[PDB]
Amino acid sequence: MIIYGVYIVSKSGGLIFNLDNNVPRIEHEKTFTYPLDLVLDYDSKKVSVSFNRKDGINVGHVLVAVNGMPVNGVTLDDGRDVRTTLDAPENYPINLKFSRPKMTTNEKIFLASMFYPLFAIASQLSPEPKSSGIEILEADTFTLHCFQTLTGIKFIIISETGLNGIDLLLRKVYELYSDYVLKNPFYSLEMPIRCELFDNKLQELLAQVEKTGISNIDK
Amino acid sequence: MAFCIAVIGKDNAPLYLTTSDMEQELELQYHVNAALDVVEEKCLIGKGAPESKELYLGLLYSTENHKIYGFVTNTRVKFIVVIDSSNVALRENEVRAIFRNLHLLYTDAICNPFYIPGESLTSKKFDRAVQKLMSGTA
Amino acid sequence: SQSIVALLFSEIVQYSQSRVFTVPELQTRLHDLGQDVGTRIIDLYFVRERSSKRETKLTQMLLFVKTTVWKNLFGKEAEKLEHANDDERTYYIIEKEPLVNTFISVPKDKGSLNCANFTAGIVEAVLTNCGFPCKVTAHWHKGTTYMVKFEDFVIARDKQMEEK
Amino acid sequence: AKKVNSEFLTLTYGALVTQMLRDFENAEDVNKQLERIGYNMGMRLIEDFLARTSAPRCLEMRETADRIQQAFRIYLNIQPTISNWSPASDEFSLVFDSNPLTEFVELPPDLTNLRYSAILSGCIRGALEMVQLEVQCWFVQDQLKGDNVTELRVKFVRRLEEVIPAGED
Amino acid sequence: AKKVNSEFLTLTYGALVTQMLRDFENAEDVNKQLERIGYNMGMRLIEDFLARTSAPRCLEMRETADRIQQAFRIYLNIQPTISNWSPASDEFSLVFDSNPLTEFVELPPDLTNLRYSAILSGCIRGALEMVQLEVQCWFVQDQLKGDNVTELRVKFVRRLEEVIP
Amino acid sequence: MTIFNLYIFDKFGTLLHYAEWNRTKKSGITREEEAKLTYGMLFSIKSFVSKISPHDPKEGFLYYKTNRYALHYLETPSGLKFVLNTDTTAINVKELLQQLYAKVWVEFVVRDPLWTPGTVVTSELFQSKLDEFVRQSPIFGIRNI
Amino acid sequence: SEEILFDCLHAEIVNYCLDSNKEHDLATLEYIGFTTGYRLIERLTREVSRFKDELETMKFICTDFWMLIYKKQVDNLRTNNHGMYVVQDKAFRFLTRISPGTKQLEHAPKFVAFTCGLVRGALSNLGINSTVTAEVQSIPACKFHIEVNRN
Amino acid sequence: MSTYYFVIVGQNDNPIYEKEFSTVNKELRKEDHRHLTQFIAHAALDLVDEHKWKTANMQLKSIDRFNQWFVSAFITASQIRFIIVHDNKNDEGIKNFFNEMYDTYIKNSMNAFYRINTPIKSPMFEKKSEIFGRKYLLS
Repeated sequence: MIIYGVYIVSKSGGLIFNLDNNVPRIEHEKTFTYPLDLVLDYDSKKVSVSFNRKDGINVGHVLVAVNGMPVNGVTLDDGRDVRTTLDAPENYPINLKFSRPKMTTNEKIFLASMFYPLFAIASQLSPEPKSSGIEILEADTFTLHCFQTLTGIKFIIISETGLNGIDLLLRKVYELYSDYVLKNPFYSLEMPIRCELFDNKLQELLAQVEKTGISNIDK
Repeated sequence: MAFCIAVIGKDNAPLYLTTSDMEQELELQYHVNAALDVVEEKCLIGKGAPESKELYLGLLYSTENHKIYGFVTNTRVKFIVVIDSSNVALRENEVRAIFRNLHLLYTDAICNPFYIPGESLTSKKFDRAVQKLMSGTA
Repeated sequence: SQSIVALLFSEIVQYSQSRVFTVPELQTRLHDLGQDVGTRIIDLYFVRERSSKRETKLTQMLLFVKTTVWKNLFGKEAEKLEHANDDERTYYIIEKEPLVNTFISVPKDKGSLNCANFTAGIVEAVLTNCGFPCKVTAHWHKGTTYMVKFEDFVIARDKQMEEK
Repeated sequence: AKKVNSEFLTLTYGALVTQMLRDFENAEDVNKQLERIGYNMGMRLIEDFLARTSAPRCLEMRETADRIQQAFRIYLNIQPTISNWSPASDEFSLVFDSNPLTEFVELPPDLTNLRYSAILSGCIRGALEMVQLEVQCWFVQDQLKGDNVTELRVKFVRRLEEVIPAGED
Repeated sequence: AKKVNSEFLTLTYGALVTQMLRDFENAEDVNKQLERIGYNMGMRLIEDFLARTSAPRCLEMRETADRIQQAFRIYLNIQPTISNWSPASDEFSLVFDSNPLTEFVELPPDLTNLRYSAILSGCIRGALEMVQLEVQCWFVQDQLKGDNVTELRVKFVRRLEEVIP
Repeated sequence: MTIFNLYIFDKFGTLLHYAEWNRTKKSGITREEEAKLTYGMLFSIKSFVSKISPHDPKEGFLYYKTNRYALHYLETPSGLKFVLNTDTTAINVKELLQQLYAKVWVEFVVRDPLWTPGTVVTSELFQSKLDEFVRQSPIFGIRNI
Repeated sequence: SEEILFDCLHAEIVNYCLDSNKEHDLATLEYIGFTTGYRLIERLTREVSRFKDELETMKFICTDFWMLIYKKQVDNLRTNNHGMYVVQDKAFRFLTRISPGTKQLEHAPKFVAFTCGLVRGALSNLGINSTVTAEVQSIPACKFHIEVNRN
Repeated sequence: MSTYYFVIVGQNDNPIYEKEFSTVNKELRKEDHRHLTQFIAHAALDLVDEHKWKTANMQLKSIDRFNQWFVSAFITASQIRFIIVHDNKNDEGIKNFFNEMYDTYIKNSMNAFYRINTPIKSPMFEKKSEIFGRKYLLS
């Protein structure tokens, strides 16, 4: 039932609200020896690995900290760069932190931006006539459920993949939406909704659904 | 126990080494041993020397200290070893096994793409194949 | 509905936030609206829900008008009443329920004060129309709380009729 | 449950109207101003009435008509009564016997050119526009003007929401 | 009868090698033909190998080694044993006691530079680039050229990536 | 009420073939640009998940759904892509597409000498065999996991 | 599934044909291949005694060789009096993968050479001789038209 | 007969309205009655304020009796001073008459357009008052 994240977007498709329910990325450390079978590749502010995803270090695991010292985009905290640090041998044997890039907020904005067309262009040239767009997009280790307001706003959340009974939960987040837009209808789509009162009401909906009850519509 | 090995083509002989178990065949009948084979195909051939069977020839041809045991394939190849022992305690069963082995070694020399069929057996490998045959069953 | 009133009140606040420039005068405008409400509700409920009989004495009228107004407004009387010795003029009436949160509330950066003052305005109307001119402040202390500064002639008057 | 008393909503509406009469001298301005605030009401009223019930979008006008009468009976607790269709069935009339907003208030004779309860027409407008649906609504008869009961018009000139929820935007 | 259904293949291969070798005098020219023809063949074969073994895709050279030696098991009925890893895990070695595709093709043809397993090298590379793995391939040891074990070598050169959507 | 259609795309993103049975919404776009659009969209979704994944997406994308039809996706590690349209609700079809790949395509395409690599298949046997393998279970509906 | 190698390899041979000769394909494939099959044919129905010569219709031996390689049986076997004759086969494996529509006909001589180039026997119709032309009208239906090396 | 005089006083002591029913004659002297009893209402107010601080009764039937001018007080929750002044007594009429005055006053006080302490010109209220006077005072 655990929800990885919750989201809502506007007629613009802009990400209006992106509360995340605290789902951390995996981490790995191991006392690295002479040049590592991890195939380290520099790609544009990413210091990652392209191959040999061993020991639970995925390919996408971006270098996060070096020898305890943090590493920043391409170089490190102290001014050393990943390349100079790495290819110098006698530093080894050493520890390297690695994990996946928690996409900084702006990147999440970009992600929602690029996704919106897929919603609006979910093969509008469908087989089935006078069709309707996307609503449910299952994926590897998450599943996306969206609730169109049937006119206007989109309601997408990110849940545990193997689950049902979430579209009613979307209806209830729609109810929370109504509750908040009662606040100031001038406080409209144009500005994003960051009003901590409604937001902790949402996190209480989260609190209820973390516990067993998703039956017992109580929010 | 001289096994004058002799594969024959359609008519001519691709490989006919002169070897046995111990060392080379001194006796100077070689070219005229092939002539023994030719007098085979002159009088002993009958209507029989070529057949369409994996050919058991228990002594198609015999003489003193020299006993020919034959074999023929559908490809008209003549396979012949000679029992050059007036008698030794070896019975035709291992001779059949030997023509099995010789069949297989010859046809695995045949397995070469480079070696054109009907030519002198170049393979020192098929050599050592025949050589182990002789060193074993002579 | 609940939510229709919340919406109409959001349009209240927004109309103020439009043709009002700064926050304290916006609270003043809310207070004016509250006076408008009280000015007629008190005379209404003299009869129907207040035993049809007038009541003059201070604390009794305070508490009973509190309750009757809340029953015919939301049906929920204020949760407690404090009257403070250290300033006999200083009384506090405190209700954990804000009228505002029918729509859950405003930005928490620009406007420290909210509808709390508009309810305080209705309070001021009823007090001053009963015979109790007073100034009321809304504070975000222990939830929606209020404080009342009665009238001096009134404060002497009841201080005198503390006996009969 | 609505958890609130009809008179309190009426007093808030009277506070608005009186405050408009004060702040702005003319009835036409205060009326257009309130119609704007009601337009902005509708942008939340219609989504609420959808959160209470995901009604069908539209196959016909009277389907929207009884949807909105349902909504009117929801928040105002008062059952309306649709009537007076077009020959083309496109436009209808809406009946309120007594609006908590409209009632408990009569009008000083100076304000005849004022259309008082027009906040509802604004509500309908904005409600139909957030639902991407183009309609014209004005109170052809109002309880205050001497009309028996408030009567509206609902002129659905054209469409803005398509059959697929992609729509034009 | 029928110990080996496809002993036919090795004789066909011997025919092709001698046909080219007659056509093109140089061992080098036929080396390129063998490499490219292995390329096309491995492109044909990798999709079937992934229809049967139904591998996810290779993101790690230990996985690549297991996959390809499994393909050898299932295609040429041979059991290459992975060995001699790179410190960087790029190189590994495939131990063929009997190159299956040769049964005394010729031990001396009097021709060094004529490498037989180039067909395998082409197949392995073309297969790999179907699955987005540009790895070079060569042969550290080869029985025919005088060795006792024929040993293919591959070293991870580059991780190809799909681009241009 | 058989399947709507079925798509193929190489690891270079080129439409190999499109077979239609029951698609009805008559396309305003000529099919080739549509196939390009769909391949780009699917690539976008791959990037979409590969960024916003909580953990390793081992097989990544699976499929998407509408209220009134549905679609499913299959990924081939060589980079070929499989897409078909189905109804919303019946047994899963991820396995059915795996089977169609491992049998029909690997047989009646790559084992065809007269299909040059990386082009449009135009085999009447591959066409008719696709027709029959679809006619195997002309089942419409997915509810895929 | 060992066939896939040979299907692909013969396919790529169908691909490249350099203009010097049509069929650069020499028959050593055929020669060494029948010798191999006959290593597996270490027994065929010919009597133990050498004189009584029985000939095995290479038609039948062709049936068996297909079962050893082509795996599917030769069907319609029409034969003139002398060494000239033919096989009519409804299905041919390499042309099973091509569209049955009679549109791709040229690819046969690579097919028909493979049934040539098998050493002869002295007694005719003994089972091994080969010199063969093909006339594939329908795609799956190869038509290997036989001509003995003799008359 | 009895003379008839009603007065309405705002919180800020504003005389909101006054109503008459007496048989019409010597209108100047009836205006003299009006101002006579309005200043009487001022003094009677200065009295009835502490009188209401004493008793929160429904209605203060008597506040002063000028021996020809009679002061009857029905003060409201909003402290709206109401007085009937008459040369003759009729208690039963006046008690529920001030009651019904208060009632129709509530009715016409609800309208948002009225603001505290403001004269109200609604002739509907005039005829409501007249009907009450014909009911509880006049015959």
